[PDB]
This record gives sequence, structure tokens and C-alpha cells, in this order.
Amino acid sequence: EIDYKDIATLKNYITESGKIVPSRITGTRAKYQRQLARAIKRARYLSLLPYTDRH
Amino acid sequence: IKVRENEPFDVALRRFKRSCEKAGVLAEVRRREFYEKPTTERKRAKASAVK
Amino acid sequence: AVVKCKPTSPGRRHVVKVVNPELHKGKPFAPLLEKNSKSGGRNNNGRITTRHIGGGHKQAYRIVDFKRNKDGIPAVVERLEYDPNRSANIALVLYKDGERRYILAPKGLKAGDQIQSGVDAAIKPGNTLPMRNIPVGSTVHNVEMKPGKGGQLARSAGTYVQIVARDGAYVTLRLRSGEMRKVEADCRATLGEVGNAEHMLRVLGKAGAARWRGVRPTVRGTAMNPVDHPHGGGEGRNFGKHPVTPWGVQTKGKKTRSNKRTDKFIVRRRS
Amino acid sequence: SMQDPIADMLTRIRNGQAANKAAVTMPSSKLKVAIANVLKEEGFIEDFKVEGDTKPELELTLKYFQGKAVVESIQRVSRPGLRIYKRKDELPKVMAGLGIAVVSTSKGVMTDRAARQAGLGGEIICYVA
Amino acid sequence: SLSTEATAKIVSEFGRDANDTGSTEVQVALLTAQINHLQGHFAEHKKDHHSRRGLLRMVSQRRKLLDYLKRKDVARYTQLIERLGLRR
Amino acid sequence: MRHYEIVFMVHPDQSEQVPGMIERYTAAITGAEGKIHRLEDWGRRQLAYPINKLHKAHYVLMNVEAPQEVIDELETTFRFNDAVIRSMVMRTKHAVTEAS
RNA sequence: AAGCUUGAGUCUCGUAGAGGGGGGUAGAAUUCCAGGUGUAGCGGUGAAAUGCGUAGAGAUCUGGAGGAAUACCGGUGGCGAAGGCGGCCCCCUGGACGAAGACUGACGCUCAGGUGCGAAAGCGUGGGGAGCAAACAGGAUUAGAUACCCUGGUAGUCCACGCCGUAAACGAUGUCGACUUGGAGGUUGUGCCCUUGAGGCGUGGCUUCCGGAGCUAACGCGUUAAGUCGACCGCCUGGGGA
RNA sequence: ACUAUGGUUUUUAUU
Repeated sequence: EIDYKDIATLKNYITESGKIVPSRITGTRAKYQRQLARAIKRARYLSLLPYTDRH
Repeated sequence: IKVRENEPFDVALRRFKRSCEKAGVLAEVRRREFYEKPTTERKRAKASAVK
Repeated sequence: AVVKCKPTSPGRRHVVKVVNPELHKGKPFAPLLEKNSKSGGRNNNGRITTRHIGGGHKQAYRIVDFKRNKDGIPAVVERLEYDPNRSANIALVLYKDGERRYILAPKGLKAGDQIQSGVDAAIKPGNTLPMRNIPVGSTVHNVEMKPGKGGQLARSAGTYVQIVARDGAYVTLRLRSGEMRKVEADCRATLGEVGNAEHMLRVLGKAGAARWRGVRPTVRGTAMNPVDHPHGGGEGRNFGKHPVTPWGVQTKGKKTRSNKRTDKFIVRRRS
Repeated sequence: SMQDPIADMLTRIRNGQAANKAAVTMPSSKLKVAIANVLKEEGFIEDFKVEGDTKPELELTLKYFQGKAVVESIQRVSRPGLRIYKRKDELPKVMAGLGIAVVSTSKGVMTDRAARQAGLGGEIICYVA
Repeated sequence: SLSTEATAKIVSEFGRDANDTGSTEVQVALLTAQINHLQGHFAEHKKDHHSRRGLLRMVSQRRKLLDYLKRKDVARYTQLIERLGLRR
Repeated sequence: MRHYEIVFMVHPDQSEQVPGMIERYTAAITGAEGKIHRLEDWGRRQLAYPINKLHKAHYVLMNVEAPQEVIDELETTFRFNDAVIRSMVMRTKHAVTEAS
């Protein structure tokens, strides 16, 4: 929430393939699933997360 | 899910077709709750005393 | 940008004109002019060497800088102007410590715009620097083959070339002709594209409006006597002959390069 | 939306009969109450109540018999966009003497029986038997 | 929407009593402030669809109230064209 | 005034030209009654991918309150500096307190 | 007409949203371009040929441009006069809707004419052209191939401005509003409750299935009805000609 | 691999 300059907790909601984890395995409320899913994408533009996942 | 450990060889065998992804673990026969149990086991063990 | 003319007079319906609010329209800067003497397209013994050039009307020269005058020194654009002998037109620049000069226009529609020179230049369009300084993928115009009074390659309106590799004293680049060339890197090139790019949108509407600017219509070969042009037609205007020049040689697909010497710069020629 | 004060009254007296519902509610108006009094006087309903002040609500107690509803014939035989009017001598007969027509007279809501008793005509608003 | 102050500059200044909106001209004046603010939506930009279509919707809404003012408000149209520049 | 985060990356071969821009625009914000709540160095990080022959970069975190037209005039100031790789302007979330 | 404030709309604080406009910007790969390493294959179908290459391709390094689009997020979860709309960041903004008060006083709803608008394709005058591709030029298949299949490829698809205005525009049901049946599921606000709840009880706002009255020639509709009713507007009288 | 077809037409009333 409000921050994407740290990712060490945010990575908990990402798969090993770099895609967003479905809320039904984390019990996360859908409003917060939406926020975390867009926050994971915001953190790619600060180069803290890759876009690929090609090797 | 993808390959993360091998290291000089892997189990392979129909890699992720009816193994490690969809039936078992969700879909078709809906058995053994492997999707919704592993966090409940990690919630309750824990040590829970004297290591 | 260009606009279409109204039918306020005969034939004018088809005319298109170029308009630029930043263009000066007044006279060129008087200390930077000469008359540019012409030899009329004939040698000292009165014989034709260049054709279709007779019937000219007065043109000057803006003392245009191709010699890379004041190298490594910054300047600023003061005004934009017209030049009858180059399709990109011209710009007037004022140099760091004094004086003006006219330069071949880099792409742009404004004045008050600064430029830099040499290896202290920024990687920005309009700046002029040795090709040994520019990175792979860069676009350039007026790129230079040798230092001197003149300047070579990519000068016609809207043209540029792009560099693909660099190794030692040379750089490899891709031409508008489809040629691939390996050129000397110490030579002074200008970043980006050469200006105007709208020169082939010109109409030359009135038949007298080509003549009043010194342009001559070329004389049709089939309309001549067969013993004065080998392409000359019969009384019934009949063709019946392969195309040729006024000097009897065939033109449709027939090659003419005969050099076998300029090998150093060759990689792969046009196709 | 709501053009006439009784277009939602007749349907709510006709419907609910198969489930034998002993009551029905609707929004209340001067004409709905003036009709509810004559429907009690002619034995078609057993009670009517008004409840409210600025937008009142009307509850009707519906009438039943052994395994059956009692109001088995109820129609308007007129429409708010194309109304029906009759002279004092021309008020409509229903089931050749076994039914009654309801008239809105210059002295209020009454049966054609009572309008002819007084020597009045008016607007025809319901047919019941 | 219009600001609380640009609203107050009509509904607490233009009516016949303190905070009066029962003068029909105040319903025309508040819309004449909202339509001028919608003609203020532009710069930056010119070709916004929902503002060009919504501007014409505020013209429809002003033709509604101005026709009514010259129909059921007796004389108050000539007592309003001295206070609104409807002919610029 | 409006609140913004502003978190920027410095190019490792242009890096000496950043202080002549940012430590000089702090006057242009405070002259407009604006505030800069930290301007702290976040250090040299290894990147999650190579940005075309750039794989390790230095980060800075600003935190600002200003007029919107002073942050628009800061965007052209970051773009004319060219030693900075994205300003990363992001709206609202209120001002930082107690050093985050 | 003047008061009332039950129809309808609005402000303060608040809710969710791929609704619209104007500016910026990014990761990969197909492609194109130049040099290494090292060779004759690649490409493609039911099975093949035309072709790219052998004058140095495919593959793999090395070093960079060029173009269209935006993985996951994503849920019968949401929005929009209609058509339709999912990158991420900034600058503008309509509708719907929740709590508690204040306000206009019929301001609603319907609508001939008129003026409004696009999913694709096309036109004008120029730009830009990876992935694909009317027509075009080949090859194979064949009795022939204008079709399957395949190498290349123009207009087009992209962009600026002015035109074009259509459809199975079909969520085939013109519209505002009220009443009512058996059982579940999803989903956004606000009240009430020591949440004694590892969530209900009310009340607004939203919404998918499965039964059933009534309704149909039959499929279907089914409280978000094609059921029960009332007002405004619009349309209709056999096939083919056409 | 690997396909094109064939005009027109019929059979009781009666308790």
C-alpha cells in the first residue's frame, strides 16, 4: 500500500514466472488483489522486477 | 509454475500435462485440497515450543 | 507545410504553395553575398558542355559554409531564408564571439535555436562533429568524404543516412540509393536530417513561371530530324526504334559506371 | 409512470385470489377510498383502512367463500385515454339484473342503481357482478 | 461541477433575498455560470467529445429555462437581460 | 498546492551533471512556497534487467509539495538535464512524515 | 394562480468503474543492417515445388535501428447516449450511487421534423510500412485451378487533416412506472450488534443460475418477465416482379 | 493426392 520502492514483501504475490498470483490461494480481499496486481506492474517501471522471463 | 531445481537431470515425464498443474491440484476430480491446505499446515507448524 | 491555391485566375486551380511564418521574406544579409558567375553551359571554345541551362534569371550565392568554418565553436540561428540553388533552403547563424554565416538548413521551423560543434557537441540534431564521435544507430546529413571547401553526401531536402557499425578509422552506413558504404570517420557530419522535405510537392503552375526563374523545357528527341537526333520520328510521327540519347547510345536498363578504382569505400552497391 | 388513480386498483383486487390472500395494500387516493366504501357496501370487500398523512397507504381486506374467491367478475370497460360517459336514462345493465355498474356522479361515487334512483348521469368507472 | 465559491457568487448574491433560489433567474444564472465554466474546459485541448456534447446539453438546458422565463414569470425576462450578457 | 513522490535514476556516465540541476531547483520550488521533504540517496542497485548496456544504477527519492506548473517546469528541467532516467511523477498519497 | 413538498433533479462529505479527451513513455520477438565463430542447410504440405543460400544462409555471439500491438492483472467482475471501452505516468471531465441535513416546486416521461455517431472496408493530399495481405507474378495439386497448400507482394491495416456514413448496429423484444413466485450464488455503500460471527440482522445499490403461475404454433420469457396493467411515440396487409 | 451428375410421374367406397 502507497509504496513500490521496496519489493521484499510485494514479491510474495508474484509467481516464479513473474505473473500475478490468483487471490484464491492467498485469501486476499479483491480490492487489495487489484491494488497489489497494479503495484507489481508499477515496480517494473523502477526496474526492480523484470518484464521477461525468456531464459 | 516452472522448473526451478534439477540440477544435472529432471523428472520430466509429460512435464506439466496432468502432473504438477491441473488434476491433481484443482479441476476435474477436485480431490485432496492441495491448493487450500499448504498455508493451513504452515500456519499450525511452526515449532511450536522448544525447537 | 503546403496549401492549395484558389481558382482566382485561369489554371490556378491545380497550384500548391509552401508557406513558413519563420521565413524572413526581406533581403539577405548584405556582407554575405556574391554574384556567382556562370559559364553558360559552354567551354572556352563556344561548344555545349551542359544543356537546358540557357535563358537564366539572376541568382546570387550566400557564401554558404561547407568548409566547416569556426570548427568546435557554438552558434545560434537568427533567421530562416530561401536559397534558389538548394532544395533544403538556408539558415543564418551568429557565432560565439562575433559575425554571421549562412548554413545548409538542419530540419526545423524556428529561430533563437542554438547549435554546438566538434567532440564537445551534444547528441542532438543540427550539431556538426567528426563521425568518430557518433554512436551506432545515429542519423546524419552532409557527412563529408574529405576536408576542403566543399562537403559530400546527403544534402538534398529531407535526406539523411544512418550508421550501422564502427571499427578503427572508418564507419559503415546505409544510403538513400540502397548502397552500403564504409566511410572515413575523422570527417565532419551534421546530426539528424536536412530540412524542407516538401520540395517535390512543387507544381510550377504557369508555363512562364518556370521561365522567369531560369528553367528551360528539354527538347523532345522524336520531334527532331533523324540525322540530328537518331531517335527522330517519321512524317506520320511513327516510333519503330529503341530509345537512345542525342549521342546514339541506348538507355533502357543499360549501365554506364566505368571506374574500377574507388574500391576502398565499397561494401555492397545498390540493387 | 402513474397516469390514473385506479389503473393499479382493479388488478390488485383480481390478483392474489388463487393463493387466497386475506389482504392487499396499495397507495391511497380520494377516488380509491370513495370506491372502497361502495365495494364494502356491495359486499365485495370486508374492510378498508387508510394509513399516513402526506402520501397515504390503503389496506383492503379481501372476501372469500368455501374453496373460492367472491370477486369473480371485475372490469373497467373504459380506458383513461378514451373514457366512457352516459346520460341519466342510458346507464349500463350488467348480467341482466345480477350485476352493477359504478358511476362517478356530481354527488360522488355510486352504483348505476343509485344514480338512476337520484336521476343523474356521469362517467362509468367499473363493472362488477 | 462548479466550485462552492463560484456557486455562492450566484446563489448568495443574485437572488432577491438572503440565499434565495426561488427567483427563477437564479436557476438561469447558475446554469450561465456552469456553461461558461464548460466553455472553460478547453485550453489545454479543444476536441473533447463529452465536453463538446455536454456543452450543447447545457444549451438545451438553458433554452428550457429561458423559454419558461418568457412564458410563466410575467415580466422577469426584461429584468434579467440587463444582468446577463446573453447578446454579449 | 499538490503532493508528488518523484523517484529518479541517475545515468552512471553522465552522473556529475545532476547536482547543478537539482540543488539549484530547490530555490525555484521554495521561491513558490513549495517544500522538499527529503531528497535522499537510495544507492547503487543491480537492475532486474539490462537497460541496453546499463545493468547497475544509482537512485534518489525527492518527496515534494508544489504548484502543478512548477512540477511541469521541473519535467522540462529533468528532460533538458538528460543525465536522469525518468522523473517517475506520481500523484497525491499526502506528504511524508517522521522520515517514512 | 398562491401555499404544500409525496413525482423529478441538486449541493456538502463519500463509493466503484477496460467511459471520453490531450500529452508522455516501456519490455520482448518476428524484421532489417554490419562484422566474428563454423558449416550446408533452411523453408513448407496429405506428399511436394516455386523460393532463400552456397558470392557464406539456418544456428550462436557482437553491435544497433525499424514497425504494429500491449503477457499477467481478469472474476457471469466493471463502465458507455449508441457504436463501443482493459499497458504504466501526468493534465482535464460526464453519469450512476451511499450517510445526514438544506433547496426548486412540476422543473418529469414521451417525441413528428431537425441535428447528432462507427465495428470493418473505401476516398482525397502526404508520411511510415515489423506482423499479415484484396489484386499481382510464380509453383504444386488437376482434366483445368481462377480454390486447398506454398515463396514473394500492391492497395489496405498505422499516422495528420477533410470526406464516407453502414450491419446479423441482433443484448432480434420502442418507453416511464407499479404489483407478484420456490431455492441458491455473486457483488458495492450504510446503519445496528461488547460482530462475543472464523458475519450476521436491517436498509439502500448492484447481479447469475435453477424451479413455477401466467404467456406462445413452437422455441423462448419468468419479479432485471414475452406475467398483471396504464399513458406517449412509431410501424403493418400474400409470394415473385423489385 | 484423389468426383461431376440423373428432366417428368402413380393406386377404391363403404357399413
